[PDB]
Amino acid sequence: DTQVKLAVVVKVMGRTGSRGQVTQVRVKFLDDQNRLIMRNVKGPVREGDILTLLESEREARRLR
Amino acid sequence: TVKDVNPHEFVKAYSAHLKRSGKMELPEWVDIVKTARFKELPPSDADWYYIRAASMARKIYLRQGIGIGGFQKIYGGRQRNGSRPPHFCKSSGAVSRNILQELQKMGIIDVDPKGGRLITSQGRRDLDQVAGTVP
Amino acid sequence: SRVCRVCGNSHGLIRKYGLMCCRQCFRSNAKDIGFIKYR
Amino acid sequence: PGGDVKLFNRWTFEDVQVSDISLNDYLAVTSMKHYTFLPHSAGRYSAKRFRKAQCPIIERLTNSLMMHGRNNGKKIMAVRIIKHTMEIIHLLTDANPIQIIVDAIINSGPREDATRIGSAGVVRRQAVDISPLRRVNQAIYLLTTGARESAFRNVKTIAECLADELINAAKGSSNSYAIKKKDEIERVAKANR
Amino acid sequence: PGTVQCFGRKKTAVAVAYCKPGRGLIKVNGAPIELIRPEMLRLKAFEPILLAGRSRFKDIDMRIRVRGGGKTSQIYSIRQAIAKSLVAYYQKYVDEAAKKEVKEIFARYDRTLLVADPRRCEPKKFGGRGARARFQKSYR
Amino acid sequence: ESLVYAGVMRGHNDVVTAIATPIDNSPFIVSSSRDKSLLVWDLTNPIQATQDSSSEYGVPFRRLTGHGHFVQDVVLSSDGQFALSGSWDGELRLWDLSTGVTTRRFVGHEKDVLSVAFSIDNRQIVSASRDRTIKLWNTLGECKYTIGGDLGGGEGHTGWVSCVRFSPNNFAPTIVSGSWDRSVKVWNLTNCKLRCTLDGHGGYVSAVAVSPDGSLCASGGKDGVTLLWDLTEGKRLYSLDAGSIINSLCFSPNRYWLCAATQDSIKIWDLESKHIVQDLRPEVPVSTKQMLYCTCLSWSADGSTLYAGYTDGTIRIYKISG
Amino acid sequence: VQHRIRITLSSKSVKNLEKVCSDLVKGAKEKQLKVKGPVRMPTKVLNITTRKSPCGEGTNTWDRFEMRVHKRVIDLVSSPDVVKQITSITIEPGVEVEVTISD
RNA sequence: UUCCGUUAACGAACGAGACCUCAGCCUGCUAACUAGCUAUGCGGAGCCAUCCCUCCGCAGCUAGCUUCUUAGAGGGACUAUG
Ligand SMILES: [Mg+2]
Ligand SMILES: [Mg+2]
Ligand SMILES: [Zn+2]
Repeated sequence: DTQVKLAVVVKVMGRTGSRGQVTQVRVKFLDDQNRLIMRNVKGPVREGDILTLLESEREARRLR
Repeated sequence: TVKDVNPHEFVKAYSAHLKRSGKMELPEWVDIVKTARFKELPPSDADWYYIRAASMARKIYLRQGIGIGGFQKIYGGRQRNGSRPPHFCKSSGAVSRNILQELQKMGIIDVDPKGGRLITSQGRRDLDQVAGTVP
Repeated sequence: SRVCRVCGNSHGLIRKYGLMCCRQCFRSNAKDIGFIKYR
Repeated sequence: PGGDVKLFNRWTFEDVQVSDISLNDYLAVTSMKHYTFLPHSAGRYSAKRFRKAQCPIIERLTNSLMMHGRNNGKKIMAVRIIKHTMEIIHLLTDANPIQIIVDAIINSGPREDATRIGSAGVVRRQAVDISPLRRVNQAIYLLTTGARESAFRNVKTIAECLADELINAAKGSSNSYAIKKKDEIERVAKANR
Repeated sequence: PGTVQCFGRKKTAVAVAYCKPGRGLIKVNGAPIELIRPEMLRLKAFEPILLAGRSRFKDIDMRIRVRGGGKTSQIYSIRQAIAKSLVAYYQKYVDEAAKKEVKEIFARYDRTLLVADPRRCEPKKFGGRGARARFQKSYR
Repeated sequence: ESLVYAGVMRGHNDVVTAIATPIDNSPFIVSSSRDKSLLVWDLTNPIQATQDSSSEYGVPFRRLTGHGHFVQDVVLSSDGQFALSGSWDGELRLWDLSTGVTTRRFVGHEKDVLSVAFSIDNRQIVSASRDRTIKLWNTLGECKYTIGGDLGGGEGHTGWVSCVRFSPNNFAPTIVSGSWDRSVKVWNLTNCKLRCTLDGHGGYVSAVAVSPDGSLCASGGKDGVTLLWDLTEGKRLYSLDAGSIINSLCFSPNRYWLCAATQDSIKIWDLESKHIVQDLRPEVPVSTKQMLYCTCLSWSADGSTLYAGYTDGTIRIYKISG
Repeated sequence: VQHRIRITLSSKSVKNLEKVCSDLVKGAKEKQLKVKGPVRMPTKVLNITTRKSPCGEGTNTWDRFEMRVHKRVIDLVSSPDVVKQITSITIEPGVEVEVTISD
């Protein structure tokens, strides 16, 4: 099974996608405040938003 | 007085007044006329003349010197032209004139020099009397 | 039965305000008459 | 919680609890600055990014009712609709209808989506996260669209259709349009994870 | 001596509140403020009175003449009329500190009970029926 | 002993440009600002030692709004309530502090006005201006004379006038004017001629002072060098050195002290000993960019308290010890 | 001996009108007359919108032409000869002077 | 092609900008019976009724009237301050 994990956008990196509709941010896990990983988010997002992750493992790559 | 009562319940109260307060004549076309060129059916309520009277003596009581070609604009509205755009249309002058003439033939209003129609002192009196009796 | 005062043409006539000029003669003489292009 | 200003002078804004810490900053019911008598404030939002995170949720929901052209601009009707929806909601759950609305908004927001991005040289659709603000945006979109689609060609009034939609989404029961759409978007997203 | 006459403005509607030292009276165009009649936006006209309290109005009568605009714009103009009129009354007759009080209660709830909207209706430009919209374009 | 600190009051949004205090109606301070208001403060003298020594020296009482631009200088009536204020809109106004309404209005200064001052009989009113002219007004706000013009027209300055004050000697009324042309003049109300030209500073002048007994003529300004002069006949006694710009100057009512606002702190010299004995710093030293100057100062009637109005609409009050 | 004289001024140019309008008021201020003015009436903007093109081809573009007309009124109490003495000074081009007598 | 700056270029001309119109703020100025608000008088109508109180009408040598309306002169914003 999977458990929904909760993360915080700590810095926002850029705008990926063909049409720039996706942002790339670095998130930080609230339970383990040592695991910082890259994710892609759809929709407006600033520094400090809390992102819900259905799975935690998937980690984006630079300029994905 | 009249401005301290909601104008819907007041018109209901007054249109019940003219009913049980004696009488007035009523034309022999009241059941068939539409009250406006743009209307589809005659007024739905059989007691509409009195409503149209009670709503209308409040117009002269809050204003002064209103003719008939102004009441037609008061009670006019939107006319839909089928496939063409809708516009603004005026109501019928016959009912507008006849209700004022009847208010004259009861002494609620009177015709005004300089043109128009004005509320009478006694017509002011009963309107504030009935206003005193609305919840 | 209604022509341009400047050229006697029958189309695009401006009768507003009493001008009675056609839409092209009025443009050629607008500044002289006193019609300014502000906005 | 000394805040005695109440919606329509009926519904207390005290004791509304937002459970999701994720969207707690993007639902405007918890702080005193966001309490209102009425959901019709001629607010100058949309002027800046993230301003509408401050717009009261009840106003956002009301704003999303005035849709499909023959209803554009008709805000007083939508405010009356929300009033009756709320009276019905408390005439069903006997609970603070703000809490029911907020629970429905939280429960009806998708957390994943699948879009066509370009990886290493070839474009194809991958799954992505949803920001909290777009979660709230989509939640209101889904609930309002579901209610409007129920009310069309039906003797049920849009107020009652909306109330049923909101109570069902607050329950989380998979019978409202909002929940089924949420789960279908998230399934299309999972399939391409 | 208390009398101030303060206005409030919206799209085109303007309201003007004249103040006397009376008892509790608030009348818009001669009718009680209880009866401003789009009733869905009725708590909007009452926003200031419940924001301050009827008690803050125990010694003034307000005659508010409103004009122009439409129904919603007049309601918002009246809102601004009560708010700025109260601020001016406490400015000129009561106290400088207890007008700062009421100013802060009024301006923590909404900044446009005291500041009017500079938003106006943008003019229309040829090539479409609207400020921004254009006629639908066809190629073939 | 020395000056001590009690608190700071905040009633003006923009830079405070003048304070005036009464002698007969004591607990009524009035201060002007760049906000077109004109605030009047009431003094029960509270120090709320309940919330970290809660900071307020008093409670604002009344704003005289009505000027169309920055109010530059204000003064009070020497016998009653009235106040007179000058502003950038080219006007002078007479306010009545018992009701908060204006009572008179001195129209006629063709350009901006920078200084106002009353008189003993309160019939002799002076206005200094960016017009590069001085004008004398009666209590009725109508004209009787206007000194100015270029060399041919008369002896008026060529830059803007920046400040004017009276000589408080009763057998010889005069008026001293500091200018942006780097020149101080002394005039007479008898003939509106000049007694003397007190040719001093090398930079523009922004301040002139007359002794409470009318004996010596402190003037400050651009260079940071203050020059004291002789009221009897135009003689430069000695020079003092502040360093930075100078805006406001004042004398203690009875004690022999001269105070100055010099853009990094308030500097009080002594005239008993021509040497500084008191510097006064802003309480809050936050590292924001160049800190609030003090823009204006005034003593009370008894000299028991000095008021300083700064560039942030903050006014900090200074008492004495014993 | 004193009438109610109304002098009405119309123009297309604000400044040329206001120069004459101030001149009349001051010329009647030296005679210690009662001058109730100047009264300003709503500017009348005569507007004509015309197609730029003479031939109806291309983008349909319009130009809006406008004449602003300004209407001042001055009120006086005098005899018509004193006013005719006053309204005889040099008048700028484009200004209408149409003195009458009100009731 | 706005500017800083770099620099076999130096110094200039147009276009952009500036500019003009409208809208947005001004209880500050000038006023206004072809705009009005305020108070007072008389007139009506209500009413603890006699006054007071409320709502309209009407007339003026009421205004230390111009807030609302109109239109002129200006002011205001410069990214000014952090
Ligand atoms: Mg239609
Ligand atoms: Mg239906
Ligand atoms: Zn032609």
